[PDB]
Amino acid sequence: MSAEHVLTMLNEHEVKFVDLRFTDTKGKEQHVTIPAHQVNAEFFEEGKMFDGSSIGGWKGINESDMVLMPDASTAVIDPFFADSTLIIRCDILEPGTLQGYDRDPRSIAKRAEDYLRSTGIADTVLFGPEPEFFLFDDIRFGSSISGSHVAIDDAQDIRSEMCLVMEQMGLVVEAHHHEVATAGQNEVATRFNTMTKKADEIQIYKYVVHNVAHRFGKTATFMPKPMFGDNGSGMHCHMSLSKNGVNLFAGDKYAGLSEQALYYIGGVIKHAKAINALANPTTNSYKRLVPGYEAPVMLAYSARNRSASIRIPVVSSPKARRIEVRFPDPAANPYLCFAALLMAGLDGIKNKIHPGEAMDKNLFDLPPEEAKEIPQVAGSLEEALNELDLDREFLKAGGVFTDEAIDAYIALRREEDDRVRMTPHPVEFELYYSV
Amino acid sequence: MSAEHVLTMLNEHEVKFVDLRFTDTKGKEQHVTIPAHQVNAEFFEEGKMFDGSSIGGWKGINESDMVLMPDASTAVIDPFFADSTLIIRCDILEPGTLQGYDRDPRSIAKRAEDYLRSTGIADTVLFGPEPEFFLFDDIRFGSSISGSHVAIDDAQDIRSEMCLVMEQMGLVVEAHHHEVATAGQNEVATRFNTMTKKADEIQIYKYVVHNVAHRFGKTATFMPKPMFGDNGSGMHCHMSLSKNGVNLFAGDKYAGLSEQALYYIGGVIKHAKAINALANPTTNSYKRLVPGYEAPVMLAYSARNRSASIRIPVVSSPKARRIEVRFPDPAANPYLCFAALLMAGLDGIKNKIHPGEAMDKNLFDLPPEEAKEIPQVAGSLEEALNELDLDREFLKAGGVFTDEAIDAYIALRREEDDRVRMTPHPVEFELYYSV
Amino acid sequence: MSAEHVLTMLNEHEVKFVDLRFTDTKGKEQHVTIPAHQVNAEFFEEGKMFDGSSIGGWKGINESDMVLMPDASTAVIDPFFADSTLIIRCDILEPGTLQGYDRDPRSIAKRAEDYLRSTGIADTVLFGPEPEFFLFDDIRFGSSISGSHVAIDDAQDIRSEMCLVMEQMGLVVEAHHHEVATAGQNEVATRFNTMTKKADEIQIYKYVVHNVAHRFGKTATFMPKPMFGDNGSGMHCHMSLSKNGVNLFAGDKYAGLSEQALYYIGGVIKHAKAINALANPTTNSYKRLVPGYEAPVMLAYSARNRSASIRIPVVSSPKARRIEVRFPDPAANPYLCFAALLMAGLDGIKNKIHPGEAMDKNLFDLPPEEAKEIPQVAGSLEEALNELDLDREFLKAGGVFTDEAIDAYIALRREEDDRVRMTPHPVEFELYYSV
Repeated sequence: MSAEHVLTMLNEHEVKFVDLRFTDTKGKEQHVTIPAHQVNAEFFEEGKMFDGSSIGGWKGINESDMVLMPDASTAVIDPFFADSTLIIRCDILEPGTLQGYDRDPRSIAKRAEDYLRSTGIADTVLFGPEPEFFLFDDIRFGSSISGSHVAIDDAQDIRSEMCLVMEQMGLVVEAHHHEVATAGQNEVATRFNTMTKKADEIQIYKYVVHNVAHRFGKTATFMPKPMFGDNGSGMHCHMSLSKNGVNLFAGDKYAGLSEQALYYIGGVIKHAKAINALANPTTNSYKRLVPGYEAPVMLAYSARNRSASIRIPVVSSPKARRIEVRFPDPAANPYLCFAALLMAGLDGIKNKIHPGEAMDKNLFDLPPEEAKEIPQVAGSLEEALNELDLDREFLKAGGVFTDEAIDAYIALRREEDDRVRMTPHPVEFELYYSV
Repeated sequence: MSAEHVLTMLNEHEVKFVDLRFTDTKGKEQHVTIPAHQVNAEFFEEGKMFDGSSIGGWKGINESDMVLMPDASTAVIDPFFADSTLIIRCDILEPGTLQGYDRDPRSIAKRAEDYLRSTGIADTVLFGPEPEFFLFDDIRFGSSISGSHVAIDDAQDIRSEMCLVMEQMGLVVEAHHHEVATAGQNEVATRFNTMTKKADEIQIYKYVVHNVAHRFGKTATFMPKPMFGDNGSGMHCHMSLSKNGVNLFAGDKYAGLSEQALYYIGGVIKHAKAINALANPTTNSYKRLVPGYEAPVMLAYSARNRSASIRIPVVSSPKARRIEVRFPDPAANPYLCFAALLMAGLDGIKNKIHPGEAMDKNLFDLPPEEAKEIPQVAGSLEEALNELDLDREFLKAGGVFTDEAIDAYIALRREEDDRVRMTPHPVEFELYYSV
Repeated sequence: MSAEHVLTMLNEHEVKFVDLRFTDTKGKEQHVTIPAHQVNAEFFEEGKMFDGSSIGGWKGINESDMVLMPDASTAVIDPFFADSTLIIRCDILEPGTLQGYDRDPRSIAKRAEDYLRSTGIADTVLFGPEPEFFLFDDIRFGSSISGSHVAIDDAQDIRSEMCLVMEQMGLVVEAHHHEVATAGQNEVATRFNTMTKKADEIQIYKYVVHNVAHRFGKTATFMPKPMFGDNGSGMHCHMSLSKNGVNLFAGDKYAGLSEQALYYIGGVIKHAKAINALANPTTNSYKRLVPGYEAPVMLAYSARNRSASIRIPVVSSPKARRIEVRFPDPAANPYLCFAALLMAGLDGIKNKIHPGEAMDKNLFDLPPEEAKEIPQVAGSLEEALNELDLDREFLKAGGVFTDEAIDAYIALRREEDDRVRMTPHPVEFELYYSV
């Protein structure tokens, strides 16, 4: 899809504004809106000059502006704006070299896919995530010097019209279930795409969910554990690799899974804590990866066991043979999370890393003199960030991740880890106020 | 002081009730009240049969009762009860052997002192703690399934009458300062005693503080960090060793400190994380031992530096030469905390452990490529409990701590660590709800 | 009715979503919604992969997914959804064998009918239930640690539009009476169908009632005893058996009733407590089956007496000769309740079980030295579940009910029986608080 069709779309829909959207390293979606008449043919080869100081982690105060280069293939009409707006996802480029910024999540995802095609291991990667969210009637939260509080006050109509708006915005939806047990927990499923396209679709997904909830007077959250005791919000990721239109994950070994796939799982298992730094980036994220019950915490693979973090779904077709990793959560930055998973898998394939043996077991149900034995995902955000700091190498292969970018990411996550670490918690008053 | 004087006190003061008090492994103070006429001469050689199942960590459901044996030297009139009551601190004894219970904090403290006298290193130990508390006007806290909250609403009269009641109850008070900067933070200082006597005095201290506050319509808390940004509540512990009436900590080395004292500091530094499991037993306790600013976090000794955890106070007298360790907090169980510090020091003396060199530096003010280098106290309650689980040996010397007692303590602290770990925190809503 | 007509209906009505509905062992109605464009011709021969772990009683955590196979003959447009939806009832199938799941109520009902046709006793069974509900203006209920409460605040328009919506959804309605005496108690009658069709109609009935009430700002309940003193909600079930288009219940004996029918009644009477475990599955259900007054509690048959649980309605036609059992309540799972009644009747026919003599008496009005003598329905849910545990055999004939399925059902009902048993009741405070 080219720029000419975008200008045609501008004239056709009577678009008044164009909303250029990009993503911070935090995963938050930033935007700049320009009038539709400022979009010309030339606009698609110079982009828009932006002040790259405001965003955290990015260019500092002395190193100056960046370039917003739109991707014309990502153009879509915004359903929620009163004045007809066209959304275009943009890359952040260095104004001189006019190349992808080192600290740009979208550029990093594109680099990861390019490295995939470069290494010759496969031609494309298919990512299918399953982001789950919570719908609440109301919420009030706050934290002053003299205490803290949160209060959460808990339909088909909301989800069905979410699905309709998501299909307006180019997503292909394929199920809309409520979770049977958990109050407010909903999940819309969607069709698999390539990494960067699917990450863009995850940004559109979250946008639609948030805005459609506000229309119905609700509040949606993609926060991995918003409520005690009730099951957390996850984002299970199905990976496949394809070369010239055939799966590399289809073979003859355990559950019809290929040798290349087994090394992919090995690579994911080995670096899973460095991955956890990117896939599980919040401190809330480790209240659902808790040691013990109902946790996708055990770093092993099994088609039967559902206490293993890595599942091998059973499909009556060699053309759909994938691995599902279940530890990532919807608070992840889709670009960085997906790039991390792909690079871990490629490092596993490159180094012939063998995952071991399938745990057709009942984990959790194992006595805790063997619960200790199995590799586990990171126990806290500090542990994950430390493991990332020590295990940078697999992310730097092919220059996808810069040392500088990893450093900036770690620092930006630590400034939030520390704020959580040093605020007093209400449960600590219940337990220790009298003591 | 004998039983006969206690019966004399019963007749003299017209005591109606006798309150037998003991301490859980949590540090909470349990009591059984008997009528004054049930106290006979025979009562001081059989004690009182107690059901030892209710308390957590102690004897289970199949192993049955314990014995409350009063210590007649700990008798004191309760100032707060309308019906004249005599408080007596009791030990928990096994009904058969009539020996100190293995999971009894007071018995463990007595065993630690007995082992001290057995090893011949010194004759007695002098402990001077400095417990600090917070006075608030009001507080409301709570944690349901649908959220959590805390709200804290912030005088000379209260402290001065606290000091008067503490001197009624046999404490020798020696200062009553308000903390200049921190709202509500107060501190009453007291004279040094031996380990077990001082631990009993710390229990009386906390009792008096709590009850006198309630009289004035206030709420006192010994919780290490009840409020954000404002400095935490600590309990700095001054240790001295004496043999036949002379300090073993008085010598000719750094700041007039003896060789035996240097090995004591070495032993405290080496095992400081295993100690932290007992001296810093709450998860709140590590919000004041935070990496960085104003933390007694650096495991080194210095007479000048006040970022070192271990201080060497300067006194114009060889008869008062002590080491002050500043990481313990007032939520500690005084018996277990003091026993741990003494045993670490004795293991340091026994194994000739050299602490190294005095850090006449400015810590925190050090660049964080050397902040990393220095030994640190435990970063979280999990780390401290794991280090305790691995470093049991120094506590088991002379059979002071049983493996069974250490196991029960660790399990009982973990069941609270886990409850804190899996509840959602209000600050995590502020940071990640939208994300 | 085939799949082709369903795809035609999708195009005709401009259906946007398809709602696949199934029933737990609890009787609760679960659903998965897919977009209308995901329904293809192939979708009706593979179904939809579902995670069968969430539902209680069904496949555990290690045994993995199930298949939703739609029944194209059960397709109907949902009247309450804003986005035009097509409801299809689905069976749960094992993904391998592609056969009916053992713990699936709908599959069990189909198996019961298949066993009926297999044994050659009859060709089809006609079930006519009479589910009654309560309409309230408002209700508030709750149960915390510090008490419990319920408060119920009590038209032709509601029922008449209920009847209209039920006829939209393929039910044939045939009366809409309010109960003369009981506040809020309403009843819509419907035409007889076969077992599985009628159970599907009972699910549609309950759905329509609940949703139409919410439209009018009311609350409907199918709970057997929502209010003290006032008569409970029942679901009287009329059974008939047909072979090649003639009743087997039409004959020459008592009230024109056939020999086969008499053994059917005998079989129902013998196993009525095992049946009560399925037809009366709640603890509330035995507050309307109370020993004494106005209870369909007496296990005997009579055309005249209305204190007998089994009635023989008088009809001026041999083509309508049925037996009405009056103990079942609308909280029952229609599939399991109906399967249980049919299997008890078939075991009665197979074993020539004679019911005895008609009780043309006045029961309740009998002195309680003969009230004791007559067989009674179960007195509590525990008794019913114990009798079911002992009397499994009649349900296992022809493999309709698995031992595993019965075990799972019993366990799932017991976890609710126990929660009711151990919560303190307000009336027990009225009677025994002072005592």
